[PDB]
Amino acid sequence: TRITLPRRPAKKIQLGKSRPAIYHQFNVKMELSDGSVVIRRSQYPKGEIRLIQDQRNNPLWNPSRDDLVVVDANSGGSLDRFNKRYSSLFSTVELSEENKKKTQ
Amino acid sequence: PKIKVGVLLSRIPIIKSELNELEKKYYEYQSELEKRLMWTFPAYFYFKKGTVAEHKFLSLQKGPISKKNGIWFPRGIPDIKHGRERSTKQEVKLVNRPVIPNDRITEADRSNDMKSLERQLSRTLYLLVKDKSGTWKFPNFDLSDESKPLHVHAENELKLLSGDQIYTWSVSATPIGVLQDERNRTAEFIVKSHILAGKFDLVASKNDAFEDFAWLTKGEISEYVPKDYFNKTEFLLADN
Amino acid sequence: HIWSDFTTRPSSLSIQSSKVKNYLFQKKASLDPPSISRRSNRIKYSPPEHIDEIFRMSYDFLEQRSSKFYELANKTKNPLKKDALLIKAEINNPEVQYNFQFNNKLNNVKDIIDYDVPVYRHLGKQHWESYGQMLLMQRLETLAAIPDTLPTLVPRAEVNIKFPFSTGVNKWIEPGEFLSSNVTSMRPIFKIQEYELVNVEKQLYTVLIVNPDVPDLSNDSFKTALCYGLVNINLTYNDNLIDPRKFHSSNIIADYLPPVPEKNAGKQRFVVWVFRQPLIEDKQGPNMLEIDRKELSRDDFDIRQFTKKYNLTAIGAHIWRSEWDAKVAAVREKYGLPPGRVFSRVRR
Amino acid sequence: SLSPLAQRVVTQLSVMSASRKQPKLLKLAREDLIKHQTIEKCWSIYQQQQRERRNLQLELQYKSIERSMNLLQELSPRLFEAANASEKGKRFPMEMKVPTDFPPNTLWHYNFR
Amino acid sequence: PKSACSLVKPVHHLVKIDKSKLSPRFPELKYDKSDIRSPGFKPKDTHADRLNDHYLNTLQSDLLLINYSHNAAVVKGLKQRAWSGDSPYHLNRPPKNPRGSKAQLPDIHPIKWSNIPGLESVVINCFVREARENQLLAITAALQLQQITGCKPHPIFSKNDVPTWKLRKGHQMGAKVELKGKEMSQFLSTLTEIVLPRIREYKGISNQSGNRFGGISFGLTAEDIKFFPEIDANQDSWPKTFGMHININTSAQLDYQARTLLSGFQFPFFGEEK
RNA sequence: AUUGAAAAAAAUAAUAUAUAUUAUAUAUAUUAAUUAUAAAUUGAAAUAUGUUUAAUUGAAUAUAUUUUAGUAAUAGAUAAAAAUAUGUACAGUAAAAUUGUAAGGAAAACAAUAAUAACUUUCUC
Repeated sequence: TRITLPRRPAKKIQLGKSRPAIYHQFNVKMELSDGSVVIRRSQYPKGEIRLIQDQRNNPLWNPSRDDLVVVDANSGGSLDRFNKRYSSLFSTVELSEENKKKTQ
Repeated sequence: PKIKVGVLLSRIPIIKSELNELEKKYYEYQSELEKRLMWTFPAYFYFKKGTVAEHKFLSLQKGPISKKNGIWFPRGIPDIKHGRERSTKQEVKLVNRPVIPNDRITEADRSNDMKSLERQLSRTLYLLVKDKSGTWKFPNFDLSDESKPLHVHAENELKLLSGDQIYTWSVSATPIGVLQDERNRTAEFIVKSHILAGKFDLVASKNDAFEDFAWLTKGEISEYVPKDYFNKTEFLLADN
Repeated sequence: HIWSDFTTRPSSLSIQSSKVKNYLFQKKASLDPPSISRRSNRIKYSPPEHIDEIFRMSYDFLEQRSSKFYELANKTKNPLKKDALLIKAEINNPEVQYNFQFNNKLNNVKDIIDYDVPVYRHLGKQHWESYGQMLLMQRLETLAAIPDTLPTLVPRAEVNIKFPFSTGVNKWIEPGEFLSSNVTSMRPIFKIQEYELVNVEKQLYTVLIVNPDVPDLSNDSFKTALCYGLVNINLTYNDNLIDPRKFHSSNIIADYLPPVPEKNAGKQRFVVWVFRQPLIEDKQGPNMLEIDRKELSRDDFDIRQFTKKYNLTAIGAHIWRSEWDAKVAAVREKYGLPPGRVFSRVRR
Repeated sequence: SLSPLAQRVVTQLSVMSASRKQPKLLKLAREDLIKHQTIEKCWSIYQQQQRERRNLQLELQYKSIERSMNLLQELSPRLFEAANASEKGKRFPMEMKVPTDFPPNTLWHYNFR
Repeated sequence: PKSACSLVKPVHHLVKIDKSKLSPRFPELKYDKSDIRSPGFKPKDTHADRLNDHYLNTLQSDLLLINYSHNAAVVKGLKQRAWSGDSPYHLNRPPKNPRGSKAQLPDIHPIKWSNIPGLESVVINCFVREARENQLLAITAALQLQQITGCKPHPIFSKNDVPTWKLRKGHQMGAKVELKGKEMSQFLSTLTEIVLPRIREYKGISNQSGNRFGGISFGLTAEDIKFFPEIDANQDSWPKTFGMHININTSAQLDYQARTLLSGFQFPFFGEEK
């Protein structure tokens, strides 16, 4: 009951014709969070990428960084909808109003 | 013999090392050889049929010449499989603002500023400091207490010399070498440290030691350090 | 440019063809390859890209290194060290490679491959060590030629044989090959190619051919018979084809007798052995030695005692085999020998 | 005929495979063959020379360490024990990072913590 | 066959022999793999490697200074123990097994210039257990390893038989790839640069992990592989993704040397050491 | 041989032709191919013939012809999971146990686990 595609007669790679596998790759530039760019040899066909979050903006990798901007995936939620739909009620002064319930 | 602690700071390179002329041309030769043996690009997988991006890529590319009966070809009958001639390399032409890499030559390079930590991004900078005289050398700090390890003594004394404006790492408590002098009966121990943030900024106004500093590399260490001092430390530096 | 000058370096360290040199040293991709002759094939051929610029710098890199080695070679005095330094200086010359890999190494011409130059001597040694020596020793081993005749062999000189007079067809004999009685009926020649630095104005060689398979019905065993023997043969790195030109009747200690096997006497192995005479110093000219023809059995011949008595060092060998055929009788009468004996087909 | 998953996987296997996806063998002229050999020979020598230079530097560095240790031990054993202490859990500061092809927008920082 | 008795005849010469070079068959295996004339030829030094350079520039001398122990000596490993000679039964007795182990352990040499902890290989193990039913999914593993690592993946087939797990012997389930040289360097760099700094609860590699004599291993979950550039670009064509095992082999004699070494390549550690 | 560049050759081996010998050798010429093999209204590419725009010529443009797409694993003389269990030639060494690794645990897959005296070559002080 296993899903297995039937195997065809394997072609004979006789001795001496064993060519290496050289997969098509592109000299692709990787743009980090900062202006740092590293050239990476990749198969996917497009030359530049931006990394929204990377080692640059990770506290674990930069313990000494006092200022560290943080950005996460933008699919929907706070940064997307909670902000534009609630663009009047403002502040962390306001966070001190709901600071504690003063309950044991 | 009094013990004297010296500290050599190193600024690790921020960018990849530059390549020699032989390295540049040899690599180019190999890359072209690899492109000659390069495989066909499987565009039929990444670019699905009917996708607008797929059809944009097709127009973005230039097709190969196909074999055709009754027409002579000087360079040979075309051999195309999966839409690519098999007798030569294949060229695949590829906010979303374009990636503009930053220049590898900074302002400090053109201005020839010596105090800055960006004068040579791809090299290793060493903090060389001048004495009362014109003799430039690594900072030598004298201790008498002996209640602290030598590498810690250099670290704490360095921070108070820079006004707590530096962040240095102590690689190891093992001194790198000895610079013994017989005239003053002084034994000098060098400790390897790495600068992480901040600058030196000498602020000691008591004139206890040092007047000028620099962030030279090995090539420039040679021209400013005296030959005798240089000879006993040539091996403790990084070429690149 | 040490490699460019020819004030003292031999001319052999160069490409004789001008067109080849011009392309190999071309400054721009404007000359078509010489090797590919048909213009149609010339058009089809496509050189790899960015191969000229890197080659020029690679040439310079080696050029400087060769110059340093030559300077070092100038200040030394030991001939063995001097030869090693020279080989080390020029082994990387593209011209030397082109001259060697691409032209005959056996029948080398003095213009391209000169075996007086240490570099071509070294390259020839390595080449012979790759295939020829490896094949020879396997033939001598699996055919039990070594222990039967000599305790061992440590090759130092390629040996090749031929029978140009018998039939008139040119073919270098592969070791251990099977030869008819007609082919080996007249005489062998030798090409004792040396590769080790040796004083070729003083050193002398001997050549013996032995057949340790002749039946000995007295002891129900075999006995070794000397086939052909030459002594006091001079040689030269580039002219070392031993033939009736290069030796006289004084050198022949045993005139050649054809391989003449008997019917059902089994295969017979003829092992060529090439030694070198002792080199005694404190004397001018070669050390001619008078062989003692008195004993020289040539019918029951003991090579081991022969070598020990005259202090010969073996440097190369060759082997061929022979069985009975119809031509043996004709060979016997041609050489005026008694008719061969006929044996049984079974061992009992 | 065949399930869509099999069609997709066959395509993925096709990207793996080498069938009708490789060019003709690289054929070089006799003289370009010698050209290539000398290129590689230089590169081999060049890499060996760089490696030997690094090894020789490390030879001297170790020589310097031990002479420093020997002198520190004879003069002031109090510091020597601290110097000879193990570094089993030593870790490089994570602020140090491998060089990047091109520099960042901010080359350096003058503030810490 | 008349007999089954292997006995090689001794030879009478010292020259090393190799029947491959003097057999006319296979004229193309005679050429070395690196040789241009071989059909197996593949360029090696296409471009410079930044990670390797970093190790040779900065971390090389640093590690020598770190690990150096003054006048340290070789610590012999647990070897086989010989039989003390006190009975006539020890003449042909095989030696005893090591003290606490059934396998011999290697010696630990002091760190010097010649031996400085450094990388040597990285192996990716991927065992899709779900392939027991759908074999077609094992192919997706090879593609995933191919796209990410960039090298040809060698497939992984079953070896044991556990009925409790519906495990059958002799079926393909995963792929593995051996990485060395520059390609391994790129993988290690892109792992710490991109994939690692994208897990919400990531703390680092456990200090308890690692073979006693060099070698450190960790594992990436199914969702972590989506962070690779070559899957993030084509999420449409990657409906199913699944984890793998990573093993970094190094020249470190002991583990703690390796951990210090790998830390130089931007690897964090969180647990407590042994 | 014609086809953009302005007398030749001196290796092994392959192919084509020829001929010397009771010798599977020699002479000349040149360095092919090396992952393929029928069957596609439909996808892609190409040349030729016209048109429209934009001499030539760029793009689009209709037709004719052809080529790519049948997308399928071994790329290593492969080496302890499965299939060819008798011949020959070449080559290699298993197994347990231990330490680790996302699901993974006692039991799935991967990695590591005895010593370099002497010799050859290369680089180097």
